[PDB]
Amino acid sequence: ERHKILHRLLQEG
Amino acid sequence: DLKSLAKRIYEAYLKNFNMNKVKARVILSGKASNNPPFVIHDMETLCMAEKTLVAKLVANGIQNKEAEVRIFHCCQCTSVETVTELTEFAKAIPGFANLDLNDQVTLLKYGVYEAIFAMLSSVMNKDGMLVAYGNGFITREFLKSLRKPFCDIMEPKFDFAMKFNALELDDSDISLFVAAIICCGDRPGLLNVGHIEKMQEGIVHVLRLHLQSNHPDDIFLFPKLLQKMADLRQLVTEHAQLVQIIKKTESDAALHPLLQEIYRDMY
Ligand SMILES: C/C(=C/C(=O)c1ccccc1)N[C@@H](Cc1ccc(OCCc2nc(-c3ccccc3)oc2C)cc1)C(=O)O
Repeated sequence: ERHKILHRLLQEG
Repeated sequence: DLKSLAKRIYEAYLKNFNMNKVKARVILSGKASNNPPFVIHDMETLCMAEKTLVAKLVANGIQNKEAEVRIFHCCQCTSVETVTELTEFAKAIPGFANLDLNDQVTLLKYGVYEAIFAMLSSVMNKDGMLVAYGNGFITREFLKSLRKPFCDIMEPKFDFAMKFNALELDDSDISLFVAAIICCGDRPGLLNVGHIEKMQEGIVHVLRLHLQSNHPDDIFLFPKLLQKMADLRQLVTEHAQLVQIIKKTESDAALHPLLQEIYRDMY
């Protein structure tokens, strides 16, 4: 899983 | 009522996406002023196209890395950008930004590709599809002339797109449809199931009513689309499988980290 990038992209950009 | 929602979602859509059905159809037939797409129908024309699209895949050892991997890379790029526009679109969705971030990155994980192949149908026709923002056009025939399994990847997308484009949906239908696919309250690992569901009921309803007035004559279009949601789901499954193969029987075609985690523990 992790998804460290999908998180970084939901913040604001 | 929820109609101010329909327009809400549609505005976010028109903003977050660079290419849309409207432009796609004008390009894929209609010259008008000018700018007829360069056709990549074989290896020569492929290299001709890359020569411009890189100065990176034309003079960097990549000018001669199997064509299948070069292409796999360009599609990879389109996914990354689209997954990116897809994230903003979802956040601009009433309710999405109020959910737990983990449920967000859960809806995006399972709906992102269903969305991709849906919107990609817009730029496809029975003979091929637009590439590079509508500047190029790669033939359906050239893609099946590749070695396996690369030659088996798009054919299913073309069959789905031909049946899907017959429904003649426009951009407004697609925005709601895409929101409906993304806000699916049946995804795995979903924490706050309860809410995501009602959210779904909302947009689906809105969509039902929208198609009902926008396409009064296609009568059973809403149910047709419901079926196409399930179709997209299976297409994704098949595509993901198709990639796992390559990924381990074609070490030269690596996947972008963003896409790496989406596929990662998917189906
Ligand atoms: C990683 C990956 C590979 C994949 O699907 C493939 C590889 C090899 C052969 C056939 C298919 N596919 C994606 C999902 C995807 C995105 C975009 C897309 O079309 C985008 C349109 C487009 N643009 C070009 C192109 C542009 C410039 C030079 C050469 C080719 O080609 C295509 C099909 C098709 C499919 C995924 O798993 O994330």
